[PDB]
Amino acid sequence: FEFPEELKTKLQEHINYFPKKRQAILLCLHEIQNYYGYIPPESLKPLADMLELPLNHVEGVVAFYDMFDREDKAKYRIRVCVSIVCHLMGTNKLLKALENILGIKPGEVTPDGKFKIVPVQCLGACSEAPMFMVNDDEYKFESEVQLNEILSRYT
Amino acid sequence: SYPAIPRIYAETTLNMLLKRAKKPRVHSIDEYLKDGGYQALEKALNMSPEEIIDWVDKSTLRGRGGAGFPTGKKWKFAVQNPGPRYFICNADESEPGTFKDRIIIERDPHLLIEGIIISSYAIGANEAYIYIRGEYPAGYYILRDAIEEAKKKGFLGKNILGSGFDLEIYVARGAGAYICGEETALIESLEGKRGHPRLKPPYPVQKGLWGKPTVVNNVETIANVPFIISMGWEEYRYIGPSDYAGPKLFPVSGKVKKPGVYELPMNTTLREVIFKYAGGTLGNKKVKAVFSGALDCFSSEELDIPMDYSPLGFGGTGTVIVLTEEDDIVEAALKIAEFYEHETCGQCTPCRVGCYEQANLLEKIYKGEATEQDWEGFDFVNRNIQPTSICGLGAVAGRLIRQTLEKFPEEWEKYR
Ligand SMILES: Cc1cc2nc3c(=O)[nH]c(=O)nc-3n(C[C@H](O)[C@H](O)[C@H](O)COP(=O)(O)O)c2cc1C
Ligand code: SF4
Ligand code: FES
Ligand SMILES: [Cl-]
Ligand SMILES: [Cl-]
Ligand SMILES: [Cl-]
Ligand SMILES: [Cl-]
Ligand code: NA
Repeated sequence: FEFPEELKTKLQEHINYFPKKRQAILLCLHEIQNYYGYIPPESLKPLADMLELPLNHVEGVVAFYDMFDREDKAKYRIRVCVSIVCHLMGTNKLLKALENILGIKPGEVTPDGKFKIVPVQCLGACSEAPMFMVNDDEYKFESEVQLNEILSRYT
Repeated sequence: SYPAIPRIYAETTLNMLLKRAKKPRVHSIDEYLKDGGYQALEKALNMSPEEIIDWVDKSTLRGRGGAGFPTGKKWKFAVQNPGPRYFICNADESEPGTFKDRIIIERDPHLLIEGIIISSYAIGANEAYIYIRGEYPAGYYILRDAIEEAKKKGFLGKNILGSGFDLEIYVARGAGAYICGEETALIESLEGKRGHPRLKPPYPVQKGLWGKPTVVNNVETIANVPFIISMGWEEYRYIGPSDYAGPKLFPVSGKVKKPGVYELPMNTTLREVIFKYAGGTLGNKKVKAVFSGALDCFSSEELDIPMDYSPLGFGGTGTVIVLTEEDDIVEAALKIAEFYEHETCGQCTPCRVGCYEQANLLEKIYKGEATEQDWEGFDFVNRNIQPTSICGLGAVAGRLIRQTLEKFPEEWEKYR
């Protein structure tokens, strides 16, 4: 397996950034998920080499950290907060809208393979509950029509 | 241009930490300078490190990351150990209800940065790290840009303002583990490993990053340091009670009218936070309970306590989640149980199994599927998550839920 030049450039950048290469592991994994929509299993042996880490270490890191997905490819991840405050304020209303618009439930990927709904713990935006993200973007859920407009920005 | 972020409401009576961060926009370095910024750094660099530690000590500044440990003392303890030393800013803010640190990060990053440089000089660290949760991408990019701004202006790099002091600040991202907020797990993460808490001792201030003396401080704690240098410790001590001085950020959520962050003195009472500042309850409903994040549960009988770190004080991070009379405490307890289920790192058996079983059984209790033995089992498990635990998570995973059992016996009895 080979990283495309454009990705590999950014990975080497992260590796150069910290005083020790291994410290860049999460920046690298973040980068790989963004490029592919997930962490390809076959991506980890070349990563490890760039990191100068044993494959087993890199694999265990991927397993530990909840944001990294090794199974499902998805262009956009809709992280819906399922913690106390958002639950109080109306998480299930947001999930209902997502079901109406996308036809999928938490943990599922559209047959399109472009949206995955990812249930997450508190997003640190509780005053604006119910809260969700679309990849790096973060929003309060207000209404179905708003959610529609928001999701339409991602193609 | 940065990733979209919500507009969290903020209000202040002291106009210190939220002088700028009360407005929801990135305040870049020129606006920071125009507002008197980087004056404290200048003053600090004309002081000795030991003087800064003394001032911070005499300020009565306490950690705002949950444990309320005196900051000056932590610094003193660290510098008892030969350098090199590292300084770490903890920006993992992942506890339910807590959104106080991000508005500093995303709106007034130079306040934090100025704080980090002063704190780093104080303990003789030439290398600093911000560990920011992965779910704060905007915060990460804002901080990266701000650091480069400060570097351009000569507040970072070599020979900062001719002082002979060198500092670089690196920004690490988390990847979705609440346990990475715990200082040893954060350090494990920083070294590019799984966020497994280390057995203590040693404590980070002796052996931390690469086994070197390491000071970990919360975003909010560090954000106070410019004001201590600027005002002086005496004037800082006059803010709120001499006992627990300075501004504090209070992230207020739930069924209040005006949810947001409030900058208030810590002698403010809980009743004041909810009713005076946050505009009381939605629909003027009666307060049933206040969850201190995922740590404590205060009933409506405990509203006239101060928001300080005294024995009868609110304590914690000042996170205020307001439950009203219409809210089901068992349902709420389950959410808190669910949190701990999903965040235990699994290293310690009672934490591993306890966090799981507490949620599993509590869900059965709420669904009305629990047997008598399930109830007894839930009781036992709730009281037995802590044994053998090597971090604070195992020790507190059953705390809030237990308080709900004690303080709201009637509501639980219904489910029996
Ligand atoms: C489970 C757990 C999670 C924690 N999460 C955070 C966090 O998100 N932010 C933080 O600053 N401290 C957090 N802490 C506390 C830190 O370990 C540490 O007390 C603090 O960062 C020290 O800085 P301070 O003295 O300025 O508060 C956590 C502790 C535990 C046990
Ligand atoms: S107490 Fe729990 S969270 Fe802390 S190290 Fe042990 S298993 Fe992990
Ligand atoms: S509970 Fe959802 S953002 Fe905190
Ligand atoms: Cl190296
Ligand atoms: Cl999922
Ligand atoms: Cl000055
Ligand atoms: Cl401990
Ligand atoms: Na409910």
